[PDB]
Parts: sequence; C-alpha cells; structure tokens
Amino acid sequence: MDERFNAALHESAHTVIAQVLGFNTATPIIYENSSTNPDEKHWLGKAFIDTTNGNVEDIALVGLAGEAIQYYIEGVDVGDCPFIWECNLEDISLSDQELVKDLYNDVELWEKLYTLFEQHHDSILDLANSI
Ligand SMILES: O=C([O-])C(O)C(=O)[O-]
Ligand SMILES: [Cl-]
Ligand SMILES: [Cl-]
Repeated sequence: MDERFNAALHESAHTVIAQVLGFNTATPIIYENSSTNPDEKHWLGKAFIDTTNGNVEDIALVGLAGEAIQYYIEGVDVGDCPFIWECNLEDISLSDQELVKDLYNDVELWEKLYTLFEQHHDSILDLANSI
C-alpha cells in the first residue's frame, strides 16, 4: 500500500494539474501489476487527460506533474529538479517523456508547478485518497 499510495499520488498530480490548466479529465485508476519481472513497478496507474488542443508548455506541466509531486514532497529545490528528472529518466514513463520532451530543463515551469502544488496539494491528496 506504501507503493500503491505513491502510484495514486502520481496519477492524482497529473490529473489535478491538468484540471487547473483547463484540460478535460476523467478520474484516474490504480491497479496491480501481475508481472514477475523485478525491473517493473508493482503498482500501475492510468490517467485520462485531453492534451490534444493545449499549448506545449501546459502539456509539459501535466507531463512533469507525476514525478514532480514526489520532488515537491521530498523538498527538492526547483532549480535542482531538472537534474533530478534527468537522473531518473530510466524510471520515468515514455508517455510522460512524450508530454515533457526537453522542457524539464525549464526552471520557470518547475517554479510554476511548485506554485500549483502549493495551491492545490489538498485537491491532489483528496483525489489520491479516492482511487
Ligand atoms: O503510461 C503512463 O504513464 C500512464 O499509464 C498513462 O498514460 O496515463
Ligand atoms: Cl481543480
Ligand atoms: Cl475534468
């Protein structure tokens, strides 16, 4: 459940940031991985977010949000998030990388994301507690 709640926070951060930026969403889901491969996560998640229309930087904020909520909770400095993201790329999903591309280097987006977390972490927790 310790790892399950982190899978929950991840999808909830994606979802709430998307909502704050005006993107349509449906409630995300959390489910157990049946794989016996030690290199895979045991708890998986899926988000349902319309990123078809949106601007590149807003989509990147949604893409960053999943891993970012942990950086925020753990106290990583905004200016250090680009390095931290790059170091963890092998463990960041390809779909998040597709939404972000190289905008993880943008310290102003990280500053913005942290500000949104500051203002909406309660909504993030409420959603995570419900999935
Ligand atoms: O692949 C993912 O990161 C996730 O399942 C999603 O696309 O919502
Ligand atoms: Cl909202
Ligand atoms: Cl919505």
